[PDB]
Amino acid sequence: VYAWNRKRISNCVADYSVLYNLAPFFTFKCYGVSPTKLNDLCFTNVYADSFVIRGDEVRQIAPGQTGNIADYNYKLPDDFTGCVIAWNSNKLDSKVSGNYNYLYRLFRKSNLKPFERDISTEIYQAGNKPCNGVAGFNCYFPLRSYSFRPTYGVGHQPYRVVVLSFELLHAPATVCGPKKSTNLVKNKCVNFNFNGLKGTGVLTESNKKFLPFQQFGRDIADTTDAVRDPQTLEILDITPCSFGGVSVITPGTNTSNQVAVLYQGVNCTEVNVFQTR
Amino acid sequence: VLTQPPSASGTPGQRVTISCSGSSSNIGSNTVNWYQQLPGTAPKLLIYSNNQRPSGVPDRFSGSKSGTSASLAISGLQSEDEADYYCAAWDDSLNWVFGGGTKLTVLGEVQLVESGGGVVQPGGSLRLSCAASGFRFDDHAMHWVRQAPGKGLEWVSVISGDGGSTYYADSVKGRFSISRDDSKNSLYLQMNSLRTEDTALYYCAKDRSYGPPDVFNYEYGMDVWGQGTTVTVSS
Amino acid sequence: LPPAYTNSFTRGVYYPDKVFRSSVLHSTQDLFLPFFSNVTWFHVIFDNPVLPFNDGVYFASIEKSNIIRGWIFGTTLDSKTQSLLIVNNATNVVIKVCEFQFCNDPFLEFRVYSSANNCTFEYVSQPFLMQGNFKNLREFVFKNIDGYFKIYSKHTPIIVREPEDLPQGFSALEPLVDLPIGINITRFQTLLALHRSGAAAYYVGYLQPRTFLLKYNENGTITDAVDCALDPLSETKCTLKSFTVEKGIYQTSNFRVQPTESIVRFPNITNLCPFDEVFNATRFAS
Amino acid sequence: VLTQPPSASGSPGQSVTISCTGTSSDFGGYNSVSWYQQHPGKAPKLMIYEVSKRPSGVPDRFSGSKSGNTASLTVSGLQAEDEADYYCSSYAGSNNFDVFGTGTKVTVLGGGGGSEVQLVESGGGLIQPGGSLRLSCAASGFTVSSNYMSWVRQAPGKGLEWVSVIYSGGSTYYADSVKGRFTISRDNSENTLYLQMNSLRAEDTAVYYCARGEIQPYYYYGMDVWGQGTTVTVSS
Ligand SMILES: *[C@@H]1O[C@H](CO)[C@@H](O)[C@H](O)[C@H]1NC(C)=O
Ligand SMILES: *[C@@H]1O[C@H](CO)[C@@H](O)[C@H](O)[C@H]1NC(C)=O
Repeated sequence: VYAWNRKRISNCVADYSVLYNLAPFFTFKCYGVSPTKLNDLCFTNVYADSFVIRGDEVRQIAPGQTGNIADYNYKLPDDFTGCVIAWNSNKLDSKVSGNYNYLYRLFRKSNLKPFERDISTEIYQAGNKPCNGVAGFNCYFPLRSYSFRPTYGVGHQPYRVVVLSFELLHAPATVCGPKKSTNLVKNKCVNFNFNGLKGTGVLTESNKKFLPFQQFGRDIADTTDAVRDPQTLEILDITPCSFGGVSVITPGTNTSNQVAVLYQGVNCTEVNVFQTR
Repeated sequence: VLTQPPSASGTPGQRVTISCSGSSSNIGSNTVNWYQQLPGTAPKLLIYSNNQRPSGVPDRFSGSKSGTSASLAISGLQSEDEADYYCAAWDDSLNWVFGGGTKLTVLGEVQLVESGGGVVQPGGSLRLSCAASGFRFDDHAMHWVRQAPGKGLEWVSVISGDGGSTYYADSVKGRFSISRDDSKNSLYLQMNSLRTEDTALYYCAKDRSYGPPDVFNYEYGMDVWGQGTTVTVSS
Repeated sequence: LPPAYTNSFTRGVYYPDKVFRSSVLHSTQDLFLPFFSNVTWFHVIFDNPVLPFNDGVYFASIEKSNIIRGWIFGTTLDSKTQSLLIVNNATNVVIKVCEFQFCNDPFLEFRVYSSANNCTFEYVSQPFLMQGNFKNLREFVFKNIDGYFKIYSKHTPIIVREPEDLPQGFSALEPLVDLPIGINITRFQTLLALHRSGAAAYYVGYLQPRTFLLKYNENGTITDAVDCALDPLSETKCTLKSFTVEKGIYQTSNFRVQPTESIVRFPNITNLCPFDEVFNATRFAS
Repeated sequence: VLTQPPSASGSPGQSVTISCTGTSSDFGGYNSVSWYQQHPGKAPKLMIYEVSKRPSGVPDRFSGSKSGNTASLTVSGLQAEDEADYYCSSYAGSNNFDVFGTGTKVTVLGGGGGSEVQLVESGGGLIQPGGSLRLSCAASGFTVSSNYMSWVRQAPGKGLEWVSVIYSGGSTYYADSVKGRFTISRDNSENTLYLQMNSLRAEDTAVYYCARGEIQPYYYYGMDVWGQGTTVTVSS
C-alpha cells in the first residue's frame, strides 16, 4: 500500500468480459460506467494500481472516504470512472513463518493527495524535537507490519485490490475494446461495415493487385469499388446491389389485358423469360 | 424492481429458458442470483454470481448475464425440476430486490432452524430468534428473507459477519432492530410498529460473505436455508 | 557553417490517403513540397542546427551505411514539455515520446540523453526503417496532424556518382508508421552516428499547402505528379484533368489585384463642446 | 459487548488469573489485548499491551498468554493489598467502539503521570444541561496535534467505552453513542486540542478522560500517560 504499481497500459483490445472469468474475484464494483457499455468506449491509457489490504478495509477503497488506509496510503477522488476489482489471496500469501513483509504506514502528518505514492522511510518526527534518527519517547517507526496468518478468519486475510483508473486527455484514444466479426458471404447482395466503410453490395472475387499499404479503394468518380478484407489478405470487389427500371408493355386496354414486364439491367438470374440487351 | 415470468410452462425432454429483466442500477452493476424452492420445503441456492454453482447443484443448470438481464437454462429438465425459481439482486440504493417466481410446472451439514413466531397482539410484537450448530458464525453474514404463505419472497434486513453496519428494507426501516451477541450462533431481530401485514415465515438465511453485501458485489450469495416458524399475526 | 541551398526537383509527392486507383488523375489539396524550390544543403562531413517545424518537413539522406540515424523532433527540447527521440539502433527502431530533455548534446550507446521522467509511448518497432559506386537515398516526409504524427519513407538505390545533389526522377513515399501520439512540436533536431573511438549530407525541405494532380498507374502506384502554381502551363494542366494539353488558348483562374494602402477620411473636425468653459471657473455651484 | 467475571476475591494472589471471554474468534487482526487498572480517584494506569513484553512497571504481573479464545493475564503472586478494577480490550474490528469490558472486582483484600507530559482539564462544575462546553488536555510535552489521541468517558457503576477517536489530520470519526450529536474540533495546532459538547442528551454526565494514545489500536508511544477527569454533574 505504500509502494503500489502504476502500470500505464495502452495499445490493446481491452476485453473486460475476459476479466470476469480469469480468477474467482470477490468484488467487481465499477463506479463510472457499466461493464456492458465499457467494451464500446475508447480510452487513451489505463492506470493499473494494485495493493494488498485486509478484508475489513475493502470498504475503505471508495471515491471519497476516511480511514487508516483511505487517507494515508491511497485516496480516490470523486471522479473515479474505473472499478474496484478485488479478491481474496489467502492461498499463497499466508504461511506460518512470520509475515513481517508488508506495512500500512500507521503514522502520518496529514492526508495525502489523492492518487499519490509516498515512498519514504524516514523516522516519524512528532514535533517539538529535532530527530536526527532515534527511537524513544519522541520518534518511532512510522511503519507497522501486518499479522496475516493462515489459521485466521475472513476479514483479516490478504485481499489483493487492483483499480483501473481511466483518463481522457487531449490525445487520441488507443485502447477501445474487442471487435467481433462475421462469416464472409460471397455472390450475394448484403450489407458491409468494413472498418467504418459502410454500404451494401455483392462482395465478389476480383483480380486487382492492391499495394501492401492500401486498404480501401475508389473509382474514377467518387464511388467505392473494392476493399481489402480486414482478416487475412484478400482482394474483393464491391458492386452495388440489384437495381433496375420496370417497364410495362401493353397492347392497350381495348383488345385484351395481357401485359409484359421488362426489367432493365438484370441478368434474369437476379430478379416465358427472355434476355435481351 | 425485477421483471420475471409469473407462471411459464414447458415439456419434458427439451430445455426451457427462464429470464429476468432488470435495470442497470441493480443488475447492470451487480450479479444476479437464482434460487430454487420446492413446494413445501425450504428454499435452496441454485446459481450464484451467474458463473459458478454450489457443490450440491449438479451441471443440469446454467446461467448467463448477457447485457442487463439474466438468463437461465436447464438442459434436460425432468419432474424433479418442478419448483419455483426466484431472481435476486442487490441494487446500488442499499437494498436487495427479489423476483416474483416462475411456476415451471411440467405434468409429463449445519442446521439453521429458527423460531420465535406465534400470534401476538397487533401494534406490538416479540423478538425473532435464530440458531445454528458450529458453522463459524463470525465468518459469515445473515439475512432475513420472509415468505408469505403462497406469495413470493422478499428481503428484510442483513447483518454482516463483522457486526458493524447493517441494512434494512424500504418498509422495515427504523422500526426494526437486528443484532447479534457474543454467545453461540444466534441472531436477534426485534420488530416494532406492527401493521398486521407481516404474515410470513422470516427465514433466517445463512450467507458466505463476511461484510455487508454492498462492497462485495461478486461473492455475495446465500447458503443453505433453515426451517422457519409460521408467525401469523392476523391482527 | 554557411548553409548552402540547392534546387529541389520533382520529389516528395507522397500518398495522401490509402485508396486504390487505376489509370486516373487525382487532384489532391494538402501539404506537399513545392517543385523547383530551395532546400538547405547541410553537409555532415560537424553540423546539428535547430530547424523550424512549421507544418511539415521533407528529410533526405545519402549516407553510406549508418551515418545519419535518428530524429530528435520536439517542441522545446526541455524537461517541461515532451519530445520525440525516434532512433535507429542495431536492426531495430525505438520510438518513445518521453520527455527526455538532453544530457550534453545530440550525439551517439544511448549517449543522446541522460535523465528519467514519465513517458507516454514505447512503440518499439522491430522492423528497422533503414556495389562500389552505388549510394543509397532515403527520403522521409514528416507531417503532423491534429492526432497523428504520420511519417513516410522511401529508399532508392541511386547509381550516378555525380556531385552530391538530388537526383532526377519521380519517386513517391510509402507510409510505414502511423503513431497516434499527440504533441505540440515546432523544432527539428538531427544527429549522426559519431563513432570516434564528403561523407554524407542531409536535405531538409519545407512543406506548403498546395494542390497537386497525381497520375496513378494500372498497378496502383503513382507515376508522376504536376503542381498547380509553378508556371502558366501547370495551371492549365490542373484546370483540365489531362497531362497532355492540346494546342490552343484555355481560360484559367482569374486575377484580381489586392489593395495595399487603406485610407479613412472623415468630415472636418468642428463644432466642439463647451466643456472647456465648464472645468475652468471661479464659482462653480452648490 | 464482552464477557468478564463480576468479581474475583477467592484465593487472593494464588489462582485468580482473571481474563475476558466472549470473543469466539482469534482476536481479529493485531493480537494486542491491553489491560487497564482503573483505580478510584486518579486516572487508570497501563499494565500490559501485548501478550508479553510488559512495560516499565511492576514485574510481578506478566504471562498474559491467549489461552483458547481469551487472554489469561497471570496475576498470581503479585500482592495481597489492592483496590482497583481490571479492564481488558478486544474486538479490534474496523470502526467498532465499546472495546472495553464490564467492571471486574479483582480486589484481593478489599479493606487494605503527573510530571510526565501534562494533565489539565476544564473543570465542568455544575454543567448546565445542553449548551456547548469545551474540555481541553493541553500537553506541554508530546505534540497535541500529531499523535493519535482519544476520549473515553466512564460513569459511576458502568464501565468505560470508546467515545471519541481522532486521527492525525483528516479523520473525525465519532462513536455510536452520540451517533452524530458530538462534533470534534481541533484547537490551535501548537497550543492544545479541545472538544465540544453540542447539546448533550443527559447521558454525557460521565467523567471524561483524554488519552494521548489509542485504546484498541494501542501503540507503545514511549509511555502511557493519562489525566484526571472532572465530574459533569448535569442538572437536567
Ligand atoms: C488474422 O486472423 C486470422 C484468423 O486467426 C488468421 O488466419 C490470419 O492469418 C490473421 N492475419 C491476417 C493476415 O489477417
Ligand atoms: C448472366 O448469367 C450467365 C450465367 O452465369 C452468364 O453466362 C452471363 O454472362 C451473365 N450475363 C450478365 C449480363 O450478367
